[PDB]
Amino acid sequence: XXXXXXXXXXXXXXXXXXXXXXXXXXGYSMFAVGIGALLFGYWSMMKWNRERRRLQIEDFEARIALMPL
Amino acid sequence: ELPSLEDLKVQEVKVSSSVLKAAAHHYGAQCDKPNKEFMLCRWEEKDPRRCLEEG
Repeated sequence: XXXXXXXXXXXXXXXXXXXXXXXXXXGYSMFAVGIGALLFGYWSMMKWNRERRRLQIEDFEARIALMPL
Repeated sequence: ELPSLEDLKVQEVKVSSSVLKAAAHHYGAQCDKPNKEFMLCRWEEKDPRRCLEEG
């Protein structure tokens, strides 16, 4: 009996298949989150600066109140 | 120059350490009449030699 190297292909490994595809981001939907984070960013920040004004006037009031200084 | 007397004004000046005075802003509301009259004297007459009596 002769024994040589046997042939096997099975699945053929798929000859040239695309793996690159669009994922997560679509296009217009990313701008809704992108610019949406900006509008949420300013509104949250400016409310803190209005709360800073409560401290600001109260800080300068200490100088006016102190005349024996 | 003609400076003020060695006895000067105010016996035992200041309460204690700083920040303690800055902690209370109620000093503006209570006792304002002596503070404002000293302020009114000093901006009208810049010399400390004249408005020391109010101080």
